[PDB]
Amino acid sequence: SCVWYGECGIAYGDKRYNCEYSGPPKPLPKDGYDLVQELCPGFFFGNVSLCCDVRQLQTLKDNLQLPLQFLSRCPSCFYNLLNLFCELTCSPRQSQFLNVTATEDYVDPVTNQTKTNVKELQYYVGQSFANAMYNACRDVEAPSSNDKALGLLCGKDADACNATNWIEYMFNKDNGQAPFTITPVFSDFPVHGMEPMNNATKGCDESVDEVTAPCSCQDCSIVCGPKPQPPPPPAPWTILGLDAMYVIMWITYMAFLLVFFGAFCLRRLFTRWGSFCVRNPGCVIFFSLVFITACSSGLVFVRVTTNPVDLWSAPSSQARLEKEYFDQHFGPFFRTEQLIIRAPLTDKHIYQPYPSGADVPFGPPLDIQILHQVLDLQIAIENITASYDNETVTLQDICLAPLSPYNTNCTILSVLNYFQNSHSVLDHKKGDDFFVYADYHTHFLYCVRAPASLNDTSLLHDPCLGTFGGPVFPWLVLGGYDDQNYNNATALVITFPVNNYYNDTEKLQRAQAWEKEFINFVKNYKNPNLTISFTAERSIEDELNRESDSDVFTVVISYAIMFLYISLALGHVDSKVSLGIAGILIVLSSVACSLGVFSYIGLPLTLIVIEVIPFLVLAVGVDNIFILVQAYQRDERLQGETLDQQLGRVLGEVAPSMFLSSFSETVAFFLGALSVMPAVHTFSLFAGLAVFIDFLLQITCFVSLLGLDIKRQEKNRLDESCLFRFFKNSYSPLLLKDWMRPIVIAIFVGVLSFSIAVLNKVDIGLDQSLSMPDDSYMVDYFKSISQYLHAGPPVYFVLEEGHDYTSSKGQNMVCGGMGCNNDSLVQQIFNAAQLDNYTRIGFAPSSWIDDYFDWVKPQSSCCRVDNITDQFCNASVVDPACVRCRPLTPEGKQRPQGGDFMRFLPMFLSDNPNPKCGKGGHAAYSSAVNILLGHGTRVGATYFMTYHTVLQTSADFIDALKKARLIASNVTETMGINGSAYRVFPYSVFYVFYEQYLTIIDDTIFNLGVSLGAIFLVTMVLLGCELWSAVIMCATIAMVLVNMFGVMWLWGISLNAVSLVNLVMSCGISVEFCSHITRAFTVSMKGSRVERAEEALAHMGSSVFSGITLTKFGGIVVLAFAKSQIFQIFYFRMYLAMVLLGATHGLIFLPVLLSYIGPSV
Ligand SMILES: CC[C@H](C)n1ncn(-c2ccc(N3CCN(c4ccc(OC[C@H]5CO[C@](Cn6cncn6)(c6ccc(Cl)cc6Cl)O5)cc4)CC3)c(Br)c2)c1=O
Ligand SMILES: *[C@@H]1O[C@H](CO)[C@@H](O[C@@H]2O[C@H](CO)[C@@H](O)[C@H](O[C@H]3O[C@H](CO)[C@@H](O)[C@H](O)[C@@H]3O)[C@H]2NC(C)=O)[C@H](O)[C@H]1NC(C)=O
Ligand SMILES: *[C@@H]1O[C@H](CO)[C@@H](O[C@@H]2O[C@H](CO)[C@@H](O)[C@H](O)[C@H]2NC(C)=O)[C@H](O)[C@H]1NC(C)=O
Ligand SMILES: *[C@@H]1O[C@H](CO)[C@@H](O)[C@H](O)[C@H]1NC(C)=O
Ligand SMILES: *[C@@H]1O[C@H](CO)[C@@H](O)[C@H](O)[C@H]1NC(C)=O
Ligand SMILES: *[C@@H]1O[C@H](CO)[C@@H](O)[C@H](O)[C@H]1NC(C)=O
Ligand SMILES: *[C@@H]1O[C@H](CO)[C@@H](O)[C@H](O)[C@H]1NC(C)=O
Ligand SMILES: *[C@@H]1O[C@H](CO)[C@@H](O)[C@H](O)[C@H]1NC(C)=O
Ligand SMILES: *[C@@H]1O[C@H](CO)[C@@H](O)[C@H](O)[C@H]1NC(C)=O
Ligand SMILES: *[C@@H]1O[C@H](CO)[C@@H](O)[C@H](O)[C@H]1NC(C)=O
Ligand SMILES: *[C@@H]1O[C@H](CO)[C@@H](O)[C@H](O)[C@H]1NC(C)=O
Repeated sequence: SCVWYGECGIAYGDKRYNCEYSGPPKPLPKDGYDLVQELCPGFFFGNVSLCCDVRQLQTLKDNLQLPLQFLSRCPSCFYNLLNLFCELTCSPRQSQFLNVTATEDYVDPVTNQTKTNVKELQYYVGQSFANAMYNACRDVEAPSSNDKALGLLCGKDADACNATNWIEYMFNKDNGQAPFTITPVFSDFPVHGMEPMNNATKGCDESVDEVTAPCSCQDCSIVCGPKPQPPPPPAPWTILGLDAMYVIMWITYMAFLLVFFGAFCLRRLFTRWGSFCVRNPGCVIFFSLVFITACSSGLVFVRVTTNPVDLWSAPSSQARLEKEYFDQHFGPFFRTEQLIIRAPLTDKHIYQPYPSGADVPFGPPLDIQILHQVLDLQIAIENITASYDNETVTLQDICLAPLSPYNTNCTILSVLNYFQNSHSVLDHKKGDDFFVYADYHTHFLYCVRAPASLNDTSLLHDPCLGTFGGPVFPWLVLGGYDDQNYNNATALVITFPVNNYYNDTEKLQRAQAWEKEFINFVKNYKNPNLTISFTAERSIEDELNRESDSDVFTVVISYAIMFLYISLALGHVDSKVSLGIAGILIVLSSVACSLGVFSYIGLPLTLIVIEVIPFLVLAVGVDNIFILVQAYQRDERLQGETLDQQLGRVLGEVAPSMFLSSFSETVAFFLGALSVMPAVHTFSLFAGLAVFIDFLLQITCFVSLLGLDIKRQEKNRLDESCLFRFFKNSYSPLLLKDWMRPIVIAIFVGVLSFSIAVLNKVDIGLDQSLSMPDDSYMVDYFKSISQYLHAGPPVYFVLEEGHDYTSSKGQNMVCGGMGCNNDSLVQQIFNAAQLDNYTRIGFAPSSWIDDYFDWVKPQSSCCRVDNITDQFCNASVVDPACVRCRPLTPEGKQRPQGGDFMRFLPMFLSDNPNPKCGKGGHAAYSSAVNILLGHGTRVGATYFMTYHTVLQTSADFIDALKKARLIASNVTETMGINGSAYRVFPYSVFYVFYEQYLTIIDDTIFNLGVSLGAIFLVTMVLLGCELWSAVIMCATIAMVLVNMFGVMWLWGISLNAVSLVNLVMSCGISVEFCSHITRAFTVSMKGSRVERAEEALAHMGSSVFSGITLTKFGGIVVLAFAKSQIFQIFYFRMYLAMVLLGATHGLIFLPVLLSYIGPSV
């Protein structure tokens, strides 16, 4: 039996009384079921006769509105007090825990029948129920603050208000919700024929249903595990120099015993060529120019060069295989247009809130006297137009709108997009001139805790959601905050996203035409308030083509010195001048011809090779000239033979040595063109063919016109073993004495023992910020970005077509929370989020599959399907005769299983954010999931957008890649797929530019090793016999490039593809200093090997040393007027540490080994 019923007259305003009626319960109306099912679901079962009507519940839901405004966070905490009020409104047990003390009469103006108001009663309640409620609801965090939600509802300090006094305060009429006081009796036992309410409860740790998730420990920190820390650092410093400083000690012992050991076919085939070349040098010169000019006229047909940024991965590589999934499926990745704002002039600020005292410091840049000027600049940038094809272009035609056909507010991720980018909304001062209750400070403080919630709970009714319909995040907007709270902000971030659409080409430069005006405006700007830095994602590329056009003058003068040196260095007033200039025209045309061939073939000429190859072909091609003509000058003419037979003899002498040096490295490059890195793949083709066609040109063109020079010097008019043989005959023998031969082997094995030591500390990855001019705005940006932001580039985890999404497991593989499996996708993203320094992934996954379930949840009151045609009624329409989507049934409260799931899905995808509902799907998930029509319906690819931490250096990017791929493959195998039909590969903007660095250490051990293996093989073909003649070459070519790895560390040079092409250069140029001494050693008619080497030194070695000084003096001219930094950091020190380290181990070290293990016939 119940105590009262109905609604008696007014106490004051809207607050009414109840009417006394101590009889049987009343069968509820049919239309009242929709309220009682939502409010008191623990009563609607079996018989429906309770002691309430619809009007009590109608006013009662209005009475407890503010508890729903505060206690919407944890549903279980609200559920406990909801159980209390249900029992107070219409329990059938009201005769058991209620005793009415005061009763008043009442007169009705309408019906005139004398009724009875309910004045005052006693509520017998369980004490343990209050304790359970308090223990479950003590730690509920209030919105826009770090205090308790009870504090606003206790009417006092939150820490001192107990369960008991708070329930008294809730029952009190002073607060302004309850009509009159309800006197409680806090007991746990039957006292004098009463049965107090001890109805069952559930604490905030425990859920009431499956769909109701356990209240996450931001508001109930009773039972959640601590922030875990499984970074185990592995152990370095094991093999430092234990096998370096104690391996050379055996060298200083084996080489020390020698200190104590004292105690006792082709000439016939080149002479015959050289004969014909000298007999008729009229036609053979004509057959050179025609063949060149024919093969060097195809360049003008193509001459194409590739300068996008993505030229650093092969189009069949895995990176671009992943990237080219985004042309058909869900479009491109959007560019950014970042613009960082900060103010050093403005000082700190302190805010003091009104009702409670919890002062909060605001940083410099977010004060109103700055924010007006920030908004001025903000609105000024959207008033920027450019011209394409002589038509105007504005921002709205290029920037994306996440929901486009409804409205076309362009997207801006400014902080002022919390304030909807307006002036009048800023200064909503609520209150009198004396004090202010609510301002932009508290609104800003509320709008950072929940960026999706439209209607703010403050005095204001300002939407927090962005102007473009999408939630502006606190991640992408603020900078230099102390990692949790955003009130200490010191840098504003402005972002203008814009489309790409790769399959189109006519509307990309359309956008770049705007972006140049964007830069042109932001550069030409003056402001004493604040300092700015900016970045367009075209401007990462523009600075390369700006900076690269600043070292044309430095280097043409570098080649001029090499052009002048060839004149001076031939002879001993009748020196060889003209043929030096002719010899330049050979190599300068040879390299042009080699580019002209492959131009017609169709391979694009990169910016790497264009300056690297004219060093190579010159530095190799001229060393043919310096050896040949000096070998001619060191020969004397015989008694009975003319110049023809002389040149044939000396050609047959020298040329078979030279043929090896040409044909070895040439073939070494074309058998080192099998790597797939497209900077080194495109180099070796040119590097091989240029020197190939060069060597085929000196044998044709150069030697034929030497006779003309001898004819010219026979006439003794213009257009003797004296120069170095005096020097080398004095310099040579002191090396090969017993006095110095242990020293120069001990030092130059010591440097190998030094170079083998620090190979562990070989530096990997190019630094991004060491490729810019120092005076640029970009270097200022790369200083800023590493200093302020906490959320770098986004990453997408794309799951391909093939997965179910209908059956339970279909959900459970991608499911997240609400009583679900702990090995799912978004769960594993969420587990890796806290371990940001371990695995470089910043923050929450923010998926659609969980939000969709909240949208299709029966208590949403969001979606309404039409009664007759199944058309989607809008959430903000009057709703006259269209019905709920999911029938409000306990079996129906679960997530959908059949095709109704995918039947309801497109209506979610076509929903704008309405105030009565949540955000919907079409705001931020319109491009998220692909729909496919056929076999009913089907769903395509899904991606879960999350953000990486701030990344600054080369180590960070590759560290992010490895662990992103680890996470993907970890969940792939755990997900339990049949075959390799679909993966969960990650994607970002930069996973093409840093895939090659993942496998740089593998392919170089292939590439240089195979090139080195080519030097082993072809010399066996060229030298015929003598294995030990080729092994000693292979050893010295190995030992020079390990010292090249040594000098990488010694200066601090990275191991990028830009350095790898100039590293494989060493394999091609070091053989030049090795063959011309080895052939000279293997054929020499002396018995004893000691004096045999001096022949090889004095006859060939001097002319080799004469051919290093041009590149030696071509080095000094680079640094003497060095302008750029990228050219100075790789392409200076590599050449210097290649010439001065190759020539050292070539013509000083090697003869000493030839005096030790010198073979003979
Ligand atoms: C976040 C990732 C981000 C996207 N990212 N990461 C790495 N990179 C990147 C991309 C490309 C590059 N490159 C690599 C090669 N760079 C380079 C550096 C020096 C370098 O020598 C300077 C050369 C040359 O020609 C000239 C001038 N010229 C004249 N006509 C055409 N050009 C030149 C000079 C002498 C002679 Cl005889 C002939 C020439 Cl053609 O000056 C030539 C090229 C040029 C720049 C770099 Br470094 C980094 C990025 O963009
Ligand atoms: C970063 O933001 C936090 C937000 O809490 C700042 O902490 C607050 O610092 C200011 C200055 O002290 C105050 O608002 C407040 O400190 C006050 O707390 C005591 C409590 O009894 C009070 O008596 C004093 O008036 C004192 O000023 C801090 N707030 C809290 C909740 O602790 C923090 O200082 C900011 N960081 C920096 C570097 O400024
Ligand atoms: C985004 O679009 C909404 C409308 O869908 C804009 O709201 C109104 O815009 C008009 C100007 O078109 C202005 O009077 C106000 O800004 C809004 N009206 C009212 C009554 O307040 C909104 O301005 C758009 N956002 C931006 C940044 O332009
Ligand atoms: C900026 O807006 C003002 C007012 O609408 C207008 O006079 C001016 O022409 C605009 N600027 C440009 C570059 O179009
Ligand atoms: C360019 O556009 C302007 C105005 O839109 C017009 O007057 C002019 O004739 C155009 N010029 C050309 C070459 O199309
Ligand atoms: C926000 O909620 C309050 C609660 O009373 C209401 O007055 C106001 O109209 C709501 N705002 C909007 C924009 O509907
Ligand atoms: C910012 O500069 C403007 C220039 O008109 C000036 O009016 C304003 O006082 C400056 N701000 C501050 C905080 O001094
Ligand atoms: C997931 O939960 C089950 C049941 O509690 C447990 O056996 C399993 O170890 C959990 N998974 C992981 C990865 O710990
Ligand atoms: C992890 O990195 C963050 C940078 O966002 C830093 O604040 C924090 O100190 C790091 N964690 C540890 C344990 O050092
Ligand atoms: C809601 O639906 C009605 C149906 O006529 C439509 O007029 C209105 O534009 C819709 N609102 C939104 C925000 O899509
Ligand atoms: C919905 O349709 C059914 C049958 O088509 C009908 O009985 C019912 O009255 C309709 N509901 C409304 C609100 O018109």
